[PDB]
Amino acid sequence: GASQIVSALDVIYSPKSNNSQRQEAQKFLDEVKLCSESPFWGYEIALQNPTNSILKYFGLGLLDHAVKKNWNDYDEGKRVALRKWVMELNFGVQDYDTRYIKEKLATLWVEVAKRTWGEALKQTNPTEEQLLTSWVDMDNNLFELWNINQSSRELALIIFRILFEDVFLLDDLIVLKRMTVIQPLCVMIVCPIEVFAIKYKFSDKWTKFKANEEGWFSVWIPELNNALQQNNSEYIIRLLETLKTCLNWPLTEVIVRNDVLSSLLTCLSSNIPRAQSMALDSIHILLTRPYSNESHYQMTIDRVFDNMDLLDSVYESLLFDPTDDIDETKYPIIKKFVDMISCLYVCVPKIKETNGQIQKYFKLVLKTTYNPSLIVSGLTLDLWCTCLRNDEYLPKLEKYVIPDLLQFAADALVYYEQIDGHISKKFAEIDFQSKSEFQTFCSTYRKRIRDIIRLISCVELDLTYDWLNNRLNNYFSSPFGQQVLSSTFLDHKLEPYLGALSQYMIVECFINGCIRWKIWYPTGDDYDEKLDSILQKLEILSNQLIALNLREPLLLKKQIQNFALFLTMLKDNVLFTLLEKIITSATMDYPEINLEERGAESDAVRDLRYACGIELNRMALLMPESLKKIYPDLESVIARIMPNLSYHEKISFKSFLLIIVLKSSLDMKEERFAAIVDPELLAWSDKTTVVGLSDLHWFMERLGIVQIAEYFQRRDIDENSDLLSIPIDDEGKELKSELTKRWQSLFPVRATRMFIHYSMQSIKTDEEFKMLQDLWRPRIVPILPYITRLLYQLQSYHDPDNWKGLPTVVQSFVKYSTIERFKAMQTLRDFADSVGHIIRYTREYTLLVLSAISSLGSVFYLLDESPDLLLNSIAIFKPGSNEISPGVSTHGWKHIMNIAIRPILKGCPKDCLGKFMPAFLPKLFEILDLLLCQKWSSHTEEILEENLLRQLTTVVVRIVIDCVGQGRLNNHQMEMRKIIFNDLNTLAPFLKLLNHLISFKDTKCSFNSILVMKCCLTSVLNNTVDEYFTFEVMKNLHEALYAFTVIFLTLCK
Amino acid sequence: VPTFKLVLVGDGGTGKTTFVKRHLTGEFEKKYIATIGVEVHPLSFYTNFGEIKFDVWDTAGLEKFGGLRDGYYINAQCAIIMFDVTSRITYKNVPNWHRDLVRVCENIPIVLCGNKVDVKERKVKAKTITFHRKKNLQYYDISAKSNYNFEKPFLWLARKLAGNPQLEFVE
Ligand SMILES: Nc1nc2c(ncn2[C@@H]2O[C@H](COP(=O)(O)OP(=O)(O)OP(=O)(O)O)[C@@H](O)[C@H]2O)c(=O)[nH]1
Ligand SMILES: [Mg+2]
Repeated sequence: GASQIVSALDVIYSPKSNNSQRQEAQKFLDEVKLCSESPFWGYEIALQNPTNSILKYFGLGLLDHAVKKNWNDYDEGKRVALRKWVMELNFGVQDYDTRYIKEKLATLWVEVAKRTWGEALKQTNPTEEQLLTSWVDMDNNLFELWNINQSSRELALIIFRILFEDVFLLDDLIVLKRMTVIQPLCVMIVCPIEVFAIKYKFSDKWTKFKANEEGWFSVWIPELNNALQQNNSEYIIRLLETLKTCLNWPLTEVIVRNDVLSSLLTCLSSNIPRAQSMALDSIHILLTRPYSNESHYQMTIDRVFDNMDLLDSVYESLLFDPTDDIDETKYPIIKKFVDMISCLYVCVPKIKETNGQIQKYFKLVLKTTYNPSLIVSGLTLDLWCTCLRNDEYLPKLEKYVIPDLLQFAADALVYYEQIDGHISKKFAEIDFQSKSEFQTFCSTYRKRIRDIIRLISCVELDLTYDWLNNRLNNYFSSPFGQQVLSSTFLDHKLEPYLGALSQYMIVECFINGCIRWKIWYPTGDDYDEKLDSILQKLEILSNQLIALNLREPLLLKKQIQNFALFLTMLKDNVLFTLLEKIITSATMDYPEINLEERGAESDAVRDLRYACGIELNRMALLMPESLKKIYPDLESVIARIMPNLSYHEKISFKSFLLIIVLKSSLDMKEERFAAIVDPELLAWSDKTTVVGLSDLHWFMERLGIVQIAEYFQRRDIDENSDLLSIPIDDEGKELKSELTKRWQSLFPVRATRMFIHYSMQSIKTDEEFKMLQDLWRPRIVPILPYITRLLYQLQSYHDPDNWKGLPTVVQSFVKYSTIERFKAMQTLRDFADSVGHIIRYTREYTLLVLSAISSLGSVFYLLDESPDLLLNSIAIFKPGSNEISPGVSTHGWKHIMNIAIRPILKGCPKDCLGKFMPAFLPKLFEILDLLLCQKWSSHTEEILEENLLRQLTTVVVRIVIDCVGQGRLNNHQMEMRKIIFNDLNTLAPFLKLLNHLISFKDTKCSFNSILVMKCCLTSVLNNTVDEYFTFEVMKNLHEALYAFTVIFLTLCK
Repeated sequence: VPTFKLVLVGDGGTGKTTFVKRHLTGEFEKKYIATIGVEVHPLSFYTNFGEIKFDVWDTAGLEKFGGLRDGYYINAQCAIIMFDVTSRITYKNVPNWHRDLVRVCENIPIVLCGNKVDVKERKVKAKTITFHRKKNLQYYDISAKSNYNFEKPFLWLARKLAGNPQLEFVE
């Protein structure tokens, strides 16, 4: 009895029922759904229980299950009966049927249609019965449904919506099997028969499936127009919902004949927000759809562009005040609208501007660009960039919009995420999940704004130059400008600094635009004097900026970085007048602050000087020849600046001089090179250091741990006390500074690295390379043993067994100094962390020095002691316990292998490769094998340690693949493979290392090692190697299985 | 006090029943148990504007077991479309769930939730979640195993239903 079904449904939908009795009722209803005659019960329920919506929906659900899961099982009679039932239920729709009931009825109708409609057309002259089974009346039935009552009209609209969605917009499996007969039928029903005949030549068997001769579009559009005039909001929304699905695919002739776009524009000007959203989606679809005939496309775009006043009015209507609370009913519509507008610019070249259509369009786009939201503006920034970079548009923009777009882009280049209460934040809480996304988007937005300004400067250089001069003059007269000029340090989180920085980024964009102009201009005869004018204007601008005597270090850094761009272009004579100002302004002293106390001000000054050095060196590399003209004046200037410049920067400027001396074709290179370099490398050969390096205790003393012990004694520090609770004092700060200053110059690793790196940074000819090798060999070869000794000491430092000889007072301090983890110090714990930082920094620079020495080629590799010196320093063995370099961080090994060993291997010359690799690789592979075996033996902070171990393993894998490649090769790998495989002494530890890699827990490392083996098996077997391989590889072990099988089959042969 | 029927829907095995459990009790379930039919769980939240109740319908996400697959959405007043970033299939079915959902209830607020964000091996990425940007759905990365965004969906739905963006939860 149906009453059981009603009771079960009440149990399920009753809030008070517990989930167990819900399960009971649900099991009963599933059995009912699975019963025979289920569709008939569903039809009976739906027809007899019109008042109870839940029960009727359940009956329709039974019918839907029938048609959607049992259509194949039913014979013809059942299928036709199902169709009759669905049609009868649809025709019986009434005003009391809820919306979801109408949706379900439409779904049933569409399902039956998809599975039966027009299947007979695949045959020639189908019989009348074949027409009946194929549902020849469907169009006629729908036309009947359309006229029954208003509810049936809405139902027909839903049927069309679902039908077209499934047939065209979605990947419906049932349609994929019938596209060739469904889609033409849809096109037939919507389009008039005459229009249809043009594209399709099919015979009379088709036309019998059409009842409305003119097609449905002749019905929907008059209905939509008549609803709009009557302001029937609901009916308009439904009609647009149906229409939005059937504008893409149908023949264009019907769209033009009915003047659909006129109706869509009328909807868009209607105050109904749903109608506006649907109409915008529809217009975008209508613009982007594929057009077979271009006359219709021309008519469409002309219609859109002739109604730019209407679109402007619509946009004005959508706008709202976001200060209090953004309106979420209209904000999505604004985003959609502005998205549509941004896609029209591709149509501009095809528009015949009879009444200023293009002007109005571009002004509208600009108006939408001023939108408070950053997403809305970001929609149009790409349009602006693309329009600026295509020479077709530039006449139009120039006459219309460029002078205003420039002003916008200039005013929109601010830091939104840091301004308090900025109007853009209101929308950020809606459009973005978290402040991270908002900041990333703001960065992208400002990038695109800078591109806009750069291109506007490139295209409209004179206009932008006048505008820029006016802007800067007006700014540095404003009170904020005066504060910036009349102050030495600014809170770089507050209005004055941010405003000044925006001005300097605008200046940078102008300079980048001026640079691009050199490439963009068509190099006519007029080019020379134009470029001369640009250079003069840049010179005047630079002199204007210098005259401000800006001192704020962090803004002065940007000013220096901007001036660096000028000199890419400026003439040789003015080059000095600018470089002298750069050097003498970046390296000014700041009495207001005591440097090296690590305060924000000191850090800002240090960054300023470091950036100045970097820019000078970069420039010297880029144009060494130009600087030759003025080189002595630069020598004089830098000598003038040296006294107040710290060592860490004395080096950075001496390297600049060195670059000029070497790569500028300046005469008498050797003596200048000596004068620049020898005073700096001298510290290596100091006899107290040469002797000192051979003792670890002396190394600790120089590091200052003895002085740390004295300091702890004078403060009565208990070695067991928690250092984190003890604060630093004046003596502590002074000792820290003294130690770091003495250490830095005791081991001039940075000076060596800089000089070698920049010396070899670029070479034109092998003759120049030989000249550099001759210059460096006398100075490096005597020093390499000491660099390796330094690295040796830094390695043995981390071993707890070594500092056991130091005073007990400092044991905890040293132990903390070796901590690995990833601001001014305040506690002895921070002091120990800083000492650890000193040690680690020296280690990194020693590795970089060793890597750089490798670039000298024959000078380093061809030596006999290079491999032993390099290996003995890194791998510190201990008698008894055979662990290598005890106590050194896994991150430490990662850095060692990544910076020193891998580049040294990669950088081996092939004429020297004969001597080096046979002596280097054996011990290298042995060390790697022992290392990774020891670390993996031990296998949140623990997860981070495991990740570091996996990183180290990947680095070793990278080294191995560099050595012998993976399963094509290049000259390096081919050459090395000869050494690896010919030398059994190399091969044995190599195979051990490979096997250990294969069996390690990391998936990527093991898989890549397996590929290496797959690429290596055929060569190694080609005696002792054979047996060792067989035994160990087999007992150790998806191409891994393939390699295992190959090994078995080969060795067992 | 007001009671809002919420229907929780999403591809099977995406963590729908774990999420409502976590809100019921602070625990967490390791097992994947296929929910059969629907589980009805009355949730409640306390806010600066009193108390609200979500009568959450936790629907089954598997074709085999969905009893009244879409009959549960009847009279719904909000919904959450749940998918897990760990498998792209569950996200690819989001539009299908949205069709099934809006088809029965038109204008209800709907929240799109990416579950299992705690695991670093997310296969769905920000460049693919633009489905919500397209359907005007509110999106949240969440995890039943981590509370960092475990309350955002219900907060947003409470704001939408109560018509009061200033509503906020307290405990
Ligand atoms: N990684 C991760 N896994 C989760 C999280 N939440 C739930 N899970 C997993 O999801 C499974 C729980 O299964 P269910 O919650 O029943 O899956 P469902 O989405 O409810 O799908 P149905 O059971 O078919 O209704 C457990 O195995 C959990 O490990 C999460 O936040 N992060
Ligand atoms: Mg579940």
